[PDB]
Amino acid sequence: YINIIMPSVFGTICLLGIIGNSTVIFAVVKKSKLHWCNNVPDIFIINLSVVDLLFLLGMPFMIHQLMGNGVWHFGETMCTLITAMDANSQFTSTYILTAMAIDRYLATVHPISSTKFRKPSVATLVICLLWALSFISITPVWLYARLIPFPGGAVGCGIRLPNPDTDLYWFTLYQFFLAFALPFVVITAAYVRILQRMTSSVAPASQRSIRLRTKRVTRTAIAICLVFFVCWAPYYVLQLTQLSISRPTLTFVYLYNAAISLGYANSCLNPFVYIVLCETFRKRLVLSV
Amino acid sequence: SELDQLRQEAEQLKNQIRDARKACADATLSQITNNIDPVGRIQMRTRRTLRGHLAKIYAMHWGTDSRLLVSASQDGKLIIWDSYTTNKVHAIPLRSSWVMTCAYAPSGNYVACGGLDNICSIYNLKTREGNVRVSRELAGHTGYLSCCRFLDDNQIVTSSGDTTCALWDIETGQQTTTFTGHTGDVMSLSLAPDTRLFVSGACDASAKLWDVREGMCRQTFTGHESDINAICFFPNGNAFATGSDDATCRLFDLRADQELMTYSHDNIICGITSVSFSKSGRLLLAGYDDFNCNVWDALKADRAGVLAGHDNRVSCLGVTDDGMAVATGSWDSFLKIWNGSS
Amino acid sequence: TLSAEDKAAVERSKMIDRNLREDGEKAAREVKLLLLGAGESGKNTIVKQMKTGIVETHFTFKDLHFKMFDVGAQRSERKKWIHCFEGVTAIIFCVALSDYDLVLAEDEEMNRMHASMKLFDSICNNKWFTDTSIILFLNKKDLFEEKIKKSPLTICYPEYAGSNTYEEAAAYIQCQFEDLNKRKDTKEIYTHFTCSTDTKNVQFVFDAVTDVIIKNNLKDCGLF
Amino acid sequence: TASIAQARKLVEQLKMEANIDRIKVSKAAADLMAYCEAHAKEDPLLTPVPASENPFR
Amino acid sequence: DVQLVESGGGLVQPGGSRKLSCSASGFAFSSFGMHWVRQAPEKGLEWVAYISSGSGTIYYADTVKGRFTISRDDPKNTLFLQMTSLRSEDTAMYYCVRSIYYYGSSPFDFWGQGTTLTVSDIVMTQATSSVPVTPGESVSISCRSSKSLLHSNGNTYLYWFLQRPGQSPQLLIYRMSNLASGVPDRFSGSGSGTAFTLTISRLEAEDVGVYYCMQHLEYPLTFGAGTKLEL
Repeated sequence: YINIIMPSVFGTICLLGIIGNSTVIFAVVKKSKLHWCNNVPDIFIINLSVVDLLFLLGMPFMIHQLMGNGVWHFGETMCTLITAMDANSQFTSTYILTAMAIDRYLATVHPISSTKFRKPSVATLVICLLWALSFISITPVWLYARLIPFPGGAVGCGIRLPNPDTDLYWFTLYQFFLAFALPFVVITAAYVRILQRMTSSVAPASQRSIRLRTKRVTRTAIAICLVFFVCWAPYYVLQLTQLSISRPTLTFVYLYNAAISLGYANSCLNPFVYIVLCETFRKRLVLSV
Repeated sequence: SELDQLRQEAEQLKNQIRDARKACADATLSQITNNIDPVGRIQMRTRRTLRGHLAKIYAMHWGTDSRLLVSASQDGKLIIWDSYTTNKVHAIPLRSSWVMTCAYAPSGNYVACGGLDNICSIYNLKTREGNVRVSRELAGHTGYLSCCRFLDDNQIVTSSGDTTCALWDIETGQQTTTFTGHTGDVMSLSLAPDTRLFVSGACDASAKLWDVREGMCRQTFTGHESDINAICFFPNGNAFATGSDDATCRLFDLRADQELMTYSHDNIICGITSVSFSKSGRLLLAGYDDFNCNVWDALKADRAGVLAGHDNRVSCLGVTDDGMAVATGSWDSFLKIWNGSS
Repeated sequence: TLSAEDKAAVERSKMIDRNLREDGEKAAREVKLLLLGAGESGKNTIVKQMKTGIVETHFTFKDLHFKMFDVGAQRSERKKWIHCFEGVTAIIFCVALSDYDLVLAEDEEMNRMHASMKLFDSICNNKWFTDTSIILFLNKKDLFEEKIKKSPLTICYPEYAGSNTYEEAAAYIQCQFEDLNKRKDTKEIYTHFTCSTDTKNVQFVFDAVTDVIIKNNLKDCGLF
Repeated sequence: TASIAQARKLVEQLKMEANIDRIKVSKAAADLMAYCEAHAKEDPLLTPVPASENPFR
Repeated sequence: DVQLVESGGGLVQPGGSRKLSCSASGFAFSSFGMHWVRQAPEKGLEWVAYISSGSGTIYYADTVKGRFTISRDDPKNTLFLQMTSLRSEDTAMYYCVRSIYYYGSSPFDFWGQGTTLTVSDIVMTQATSSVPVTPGESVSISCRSSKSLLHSNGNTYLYWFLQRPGQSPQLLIYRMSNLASGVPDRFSGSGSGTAFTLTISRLEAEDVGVYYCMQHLEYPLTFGAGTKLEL
């Protein structure tokens, strides 16, 4: 059962997230009037789906060394490339999700003063700048992604740090800060500020429309922050735990592989959060069908 | 006394016309065209998509070369399209963005437009300076401009919401003839192929046939239950079709002076915005509020096909002079070109 | 397989899109307001503080460009051309408070206030303004206070059973108009009390439009 | 005297429309049917042209 | 009125540099593509450079590519041609030519007066150098091209120009059949494939001059030798 449950979990996550991400990409393209014309929200939502699609397309190239026999079959050249490609999609998707929340913060708390620089041309430049920063943030990943000789005739793709006794700390800590901690602080801070400043003093808060407006946004800000936290906290909690752990046990191995799946599930749940919590997007998708 | 007697005579005259129409109603158009075979299913694909309008498109008009067309949208932009390449030939910024109609001159040298600003603006397309400039602003209507059509470079007929139609001399900027008699807002007009007559449909659910030279109303056509929004002459000039808010399209004949056929379906409960005929007149294309454009069989009153490629109300459509293609405009800010394949 | 001149035509078309995009974005950040309201309803007094067929007025207030459209000269059927304003940010509706004991000049039997209430629900419940916030102005507030002492509100509203004071009768009329909202979920009504010497009339429209802009941003960003 | 003046004009207009010659509906229906038949072959929308002759390939 | 005034020409030393300017007035300069065409003394026309509308596309002749630079200033409505390392082969009168490109447009419709510079590929053939003519008589002029000028879009990109003595070239026929604005209807262009004929019914005194046929099917634009009409 163990050899069958784990492959099914990863495969289900990969397929379900590909369907959702391909839907967001197609819908944004088909709703366009002029490319790069008053579609700043649409530029961010289609780049997040491309990176999430990349994070799932490269998933089977990363999990085949976890299920069958734990052996890399693609050689040392692909091991560096696939590990760097997979790690880039994790960092890039988290950065686009962070920037898609700063964009929503600016569109709400500063609706007049942000019209000067919330241009589709500026949005594309920001996203292209995120990819450049993502490549810099994955530089240690591909500099040390080499083959590892395991006991027996089997080898596996992995990370060979020059000083694993001492260099193990900065590799785990810097990924926790840049890819989990800092983005989650900004994403949480942005969405709570939206809920506190989403309506005006003159707005009739006693009216049903204003209360109904805050209720839907509140459950969308909570869902976005919570889904991001739940899908990446266990991965970086076990990541920090291995520093103290010297000889892992079977239960820890099962928990570690479960946490890896949750990280891939983040790219599966991002498209559906936009599909479900946007009534406007949900209605237009049905019209096309 | 005198007023009461006169209004009784009007009722007698109306009954006389109704009896005259009933006398000549020997047969029905449905009975006449029962024997002919149906057109089958009409399938048209989007060959071209014209992008660039950023608001609702309200009107379009083909040029006489069957290649260039002008469309008007409420983004304040008049755009002239090269339909073969989808290239934009011109982009005319409108002084008033609330445009409701646009016209292409048969010579191709001028375009006209106008809306809630009560003005018909004439734009010169062939200037030595290489840009389109305003040549004339036709003022005089006291309501919004609903439709306009060039007869030539010097004459244009406009219909307005002030219940009147006007014939204009473009060179002098004055309306030579004023066409009065509608009791509601006139929403559309169509020119006869010989440009000696034109029909107009108003919100009083009536269509009037006007003589351009004489300047009086020749015939009045009633039968609709709501405001008429669209009107188009039959290619031979002896008939015209209208589209109203009552989800019906009706084909009126000038010489028979009565309605001949109604184009409606039980599923259709939305208003009609635009009507046009194919080159042979066998197809009647109508745009609807339900986001679709229905191609009708004019003779058999059958829905031949549907153009479903828009996410909002199809506000306008037009068929080329050679019949090669049909363009449909919509509130979703897109234009689409349709034709069949062998 | 394009000729040397066909390729040059294509480059011209892309220069037009470079200018459609520039103009389309400039129009997207501007505010379009539809100014509605009846004869002697204070519609023209509001224009006098913010300085053909349709009268378009532009003004700038706190780095925001407003386009207010007055269609009082359009004597045609309103339902025909009203869809041309589908997509305006908000609707400014002017109601005269003092016109509650008066009757229409033409009808001579229909109350002026009832005419506005019928006009309001014809606009508020219109299908093209489903999610268009309405700015409801209750003009002539000072004159209404004087007229309540002489003419009781029971002439206009028989169901009213309340104090003969401004602070209670005006709120009853204010909630009567807001009660006409047949869809209290997809739209809101912003109500303000203006006067002939007020200086907060443009501020209320600026605040109400700002809340509409936030609402539109939430829908586009997917938060709504 | 606006109503009485309008009444005379409306009656006078109806006289002009009532004195026109009207043909039978069968005659008018046949003419519309004949025109469509004569120009049916040169109608690309009714009878789609070969792809070689279609400007919108 | 439409005007094109050239300046910057004059006597220069071999191997030197000179800057030619073309100031445009009376039309939307930024909407028009611009060409430089030169004419050597007692020789035919020679195309120099092309810049498209919006400055996105720039072309040079092979004999000048790398040495000449063409640029435009839309706010000032000025067209520039920067020339360097000028040789004795560059001694010519340089003409400023406007050309706008859309469906049905007439490129090369207006030419400038030209500026004189003095220094101290489809083949278009016009074998007949001169033709003796008399007023009121019909004249036909023949032009040949090494390649077929008929494109797959149906256009035949052949142009006819007339340069009267002392005057700038004027467009007569554009796309091998269409008559340019301001040109009398007596001129008519007929052709097929590589052979083209210009028919001038009821010739007049003004028609006397040299006629050049130019191809616009593809770059580089090449001119014919020219056919001269003399009385």
